[PDB]
Amino acid sequence: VRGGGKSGQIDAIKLGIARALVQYNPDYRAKLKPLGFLTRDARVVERKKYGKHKARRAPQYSKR
Amino acid sequence: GNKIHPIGFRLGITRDWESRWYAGKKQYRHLLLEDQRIRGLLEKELYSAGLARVDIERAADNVAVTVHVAKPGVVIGRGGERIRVLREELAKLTGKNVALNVQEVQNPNLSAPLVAQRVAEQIERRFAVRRAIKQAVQRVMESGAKGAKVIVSGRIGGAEQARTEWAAQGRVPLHTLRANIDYGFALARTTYGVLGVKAYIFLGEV
Amino acid sequence: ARKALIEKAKRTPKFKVRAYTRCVRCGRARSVYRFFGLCRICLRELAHKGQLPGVRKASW
Amino acid sequence: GKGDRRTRRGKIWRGTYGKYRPRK
Amino acid sequence: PRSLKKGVFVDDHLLEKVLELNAKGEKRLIKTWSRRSTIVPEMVGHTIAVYNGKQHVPVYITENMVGHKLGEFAPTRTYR
Amino acid sequence: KIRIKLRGFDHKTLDASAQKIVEAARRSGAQVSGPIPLPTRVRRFTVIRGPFKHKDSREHFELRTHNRLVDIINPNRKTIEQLMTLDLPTGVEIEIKT
RNA sequence: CAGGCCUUGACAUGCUAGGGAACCCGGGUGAAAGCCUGGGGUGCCCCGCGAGGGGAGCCCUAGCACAGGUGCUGCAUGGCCGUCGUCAGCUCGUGCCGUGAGGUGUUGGGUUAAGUCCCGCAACGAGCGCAACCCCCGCCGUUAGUUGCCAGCGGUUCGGCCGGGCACUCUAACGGGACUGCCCGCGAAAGCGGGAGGAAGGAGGGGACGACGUCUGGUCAGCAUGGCCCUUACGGCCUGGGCGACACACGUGCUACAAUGCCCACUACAAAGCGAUGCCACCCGGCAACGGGGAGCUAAUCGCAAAAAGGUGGGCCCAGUUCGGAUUGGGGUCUGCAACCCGACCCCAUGAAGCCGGAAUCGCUAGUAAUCGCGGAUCAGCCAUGCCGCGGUGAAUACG
Ligand SMILES: [K+]
Ligand SMILES: [K+]
Ligand SMILES: [K+]
Ligand SMILES: [Mg+2]
Ligand SMILES: [Mg+2]
Ligand SMILES: [Mg+2]
Ligand SMILES: [Mg+2]
Ligand SMILES: [Mg+2]
Ligand SMILES: [Mg+2]
Ligand SMILES: [Mg+2]
Ligand SMILES: [Mg+2]
Ligand SMILES: [Mg+2]
Ligand SMILES: [Mg+2]
Ligand SMILES: [Mg+2]
Ligand SMILES: [Mg+2]
Ligand SMILES: [Mg+2]
Ligand SMILES: [Mg+2]
Ligand SMILES: [Mg+2]
Ligand SMILES: [Mg+2]
Ligand SMILES: [Mg+2]
Ligand SMILES: [Mg+2]
Ligand SMILES: [Mg+2]
Ligand SMILES: [Mg+2]
Ligand SMILES: [Mg+2]
Ligand SMILES: [Mg+2]
Ligand SMILES: [Mg+2]
Ligand SMILES: [Mg+2]
Ligand SMILES: [Mg+2]
Ligand SMILES: [Mg+2]
Ligand SMILES: [Mg+2]
Ligand SMILES: [Mg+2]
Ligand SMILES: [Mg+2]
Ligand SMILES: [Mg+2]
Ligand SMILES: [Mg+2]
Ligand SMILES: [Mg+2]
Ligand SMILES: [Mg+2]
Ligand SMILES: [Mg+2]
Ligand SMILES: [Mg+2]
Ligand SMILES: [Zn+2]
Repeated sequence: VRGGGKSGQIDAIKLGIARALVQYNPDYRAKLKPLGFLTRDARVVERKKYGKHKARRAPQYSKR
Repeated sequence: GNKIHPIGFRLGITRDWESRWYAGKKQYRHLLLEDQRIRGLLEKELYSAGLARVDIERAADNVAVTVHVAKPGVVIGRGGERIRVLREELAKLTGKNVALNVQEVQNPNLSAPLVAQRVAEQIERRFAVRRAIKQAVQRVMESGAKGAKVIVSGRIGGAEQARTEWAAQGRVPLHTLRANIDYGFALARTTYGVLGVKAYIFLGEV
Repeated sequence: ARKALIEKAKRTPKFKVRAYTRCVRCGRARSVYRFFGLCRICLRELAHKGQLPGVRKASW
Repeated sequence: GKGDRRTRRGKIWRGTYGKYRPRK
Repeated sequence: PRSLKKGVFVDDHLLEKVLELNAKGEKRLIKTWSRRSTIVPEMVGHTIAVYNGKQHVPVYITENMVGHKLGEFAPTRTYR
Repeated sequence: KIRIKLRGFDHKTLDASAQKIVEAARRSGAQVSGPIPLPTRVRRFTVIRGPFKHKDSREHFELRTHNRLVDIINPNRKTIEQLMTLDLPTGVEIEIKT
């Protein structure tokens, strides 16, 4: 395992295990899907935009 | 005050750079000040020729400098009397044994910079703005084209209060990348200040 | 950006800690990049034109 | 805290090294 | 927590103008603009007129005020 | 052992041009070490969009320097014929190391 | 700003004249600019045997044409930007209706993030906007192995170090994929609500994109520019000072007030970037900043570089405290011509307010908020806690 952080890896491990476990026996997909271990979590650090302190978090405006 | 440059917005796509060449962090700036100075003289000189674009390529001390013009005549000169002066005048500024082509513009009425210059001139000639605009669009819209548009800045007819006249035809979908809209700006000095002409010519599609 | 100050080119500072980039295109002396010798403004302009090889509109 | 020159964090935050935060 | 290093800076404008006054006994006053210069012993017992940026302020240099710099005695700003 | 790195701004030219050197050897040299990618070094420029003030606008520009390897093991003497002066790119640079 | 100085200029194009070519090294006074001055030096053309004569380039003086103004006017202006607002809207052509301004289209019913689409309709169609073509992220493939690994197997100096393999990871080019396509229910359609299969499901996330126009919005100090105005100065040089002032008031922030916490040990997991006269491994001196010496990099190959929060162990036991690190003495290191005004960074000593903040008020709906650290531009250095990016950990709630 490489890249990221230990909790990200923990989920990566979660994929391989279920992905290999399927190649081994394809009849295993039918039980893994219901709990979707076969899905790749697409949630990823959203980019930082300009004008914003950090993507969404906007600066604070005073007595407008 | 919005809207990005149509060219800058379409560089990676329908529209290529006017300078192709790799450099390192040590020469890039130099091969720019110069590369720019090339456009500096050529612009002041080959004016009457009506120079649309001024591509420039480079290599190990090599230079392309392909100059695109409507009337290549004024460029070259008597047999070749001028394209020699302005090449020796060129290589004088930059000792790089520089080439120097002279491409010809097929129908200058599809060359936004030209169309702009045209309208710009007419304005310094105390002409009627609205007309030129309507004409310009026509000339361009007639020489084929799937759309066209022209925008003269303000202070129209020396009128105290600046305005903005434009008018256009066909399509000019500035938001679509897969378009190809030659854009061309031309200034217009006067007795009562500057004016800014802008030109758009929607040529192709995919 | 009074010509008298675009003398910067001197390179005859008498003390090198007096040198100072200064945009080659607009004389700008306040937001001049190194890699271009151009200020933040001039850079935006020519970049749009496409007179800066490679320099494209960044997005991601 | 991130503002105490003489702490591990003090150095890190201020991005420096010294007695309280040696270079490995 | 002041500092500088090894080489104590002083402008030779007045240095080779302060000691030059010693090889003749003494003198009276010295018009200077260099407040950048560190006060050293060969000045003790002198009077250096430093510049504010407007006028020259007389400064009878003394024993203790050695390690300091001329500027420290020529107050720049004016307040209430 | 012919190492030739290919660095440029255009990933199309520096790519086609790169596959020019690949065939100009596949007719007179080792199967070559094929065309190797090599991470791109992106340079970003961020500027306030308009002149004077408005510090919250800004536009982003990048200069992508792409790279390549090629590398022809087996210093074939017959390859330098096809790989001498048979180029075409315009914005590409080439480093040769044996 | 004060003071010392230049005034055809620091920079363009030219000009008629006394004169010496060019440009190299000097010395006086000087704070520096300046100013006075000393030699070195006679090249290039057409004449002349030669002394020398007239011209070219250059520079020098005196007088010109003129330079120069970040001097005024952003309501004379260009350009670029901000704003309502990524709001879903603004229009045209022809027809039709009105004496006319104008109306119809664009209204209406369903629907959508949307003037999105459907169905209606005296309207039929179009532009500019929406969307879509471009970039990034999520799955797989193909091409490619000086970056990947016993996946395997062979030697261990146990270091993917060797051998040699590309399969993996990855790198980066090019393609595959999602279409309400399939199933059920509703509908007249468009399109809803569910199910399957899938990495991904109904714009899958996040970007670049911001219509006709509105603020006589912003910028003459980026630049460009019309018109006024100054020209021994509102132009120019320099040294020094000021932009850093401090009875006060406000905005944006940083660090906190602590035990879910703070220290010290020891250990593990990232991404993006940057690196010639620059990253600087390693070793040695020093508590240290830093200094010496010195390998490697021309950079998936070397370096910045420790990620930090986390984990394991130990200390502190609720105190203004082992919380907090302001302020103030010291002694130093660096950069730099030079750190008084007015630089960071070490080290010793100081150890201030602060026990979570009135009235008010800000942000954010998911890898978001919150929290942790990393890089870069500019840059000698730096006053960055700024800004633009990066990746760890990772919530709460939305009746309406
Ligand atoms: K904290
Ligand atoms: K206005
Ligand atoms: K206090
Ligand atoms: Mg984050
Ligand atoms: Mg456009
Ligand atoms: Mg100017
Ligand atoms: Mg500086
Ligand atoms: Mg600068
Ligand atoms: Mg503490
Ligand atoms: Mg010194
Ligand atoms: Mg003779
Ligand atoms: Mg205005
Ligand atoms: Mg304006
Ligand atoms: Mg104003
Ligand atoms: Mg009509
Ligand atoms: Mg009526
Ligand atoms: Mg009628
Ligand atoms: Mg109508
Ligand atoms: Mg209606
Ligand atoms: Mg529409
Ligand atoms: Mg794959
Ligand atoms: Mg259906
Ligand atoms: Mg769009
Ligand atoms: Mg106004
Ligand atoms: Mg206003
Ligand atoms: Mg305005
Ligand atoms: Mg200020
Ligand atoms: Mg905070
Ligand atoms: Mg707590
Ligand atoms: Mg050491
Ligand atoms: Mg030591
Ligand atoms: Mg200082
Ligand atoms: Mg307490
Ligand atoms: Mg929202
Ligand atoms: Mg930082
Ligand atoms: Mg810096
Ligand atoms: Mg400070
Ligand atoms: Mg910082
Ligand atoms: Zn500039």
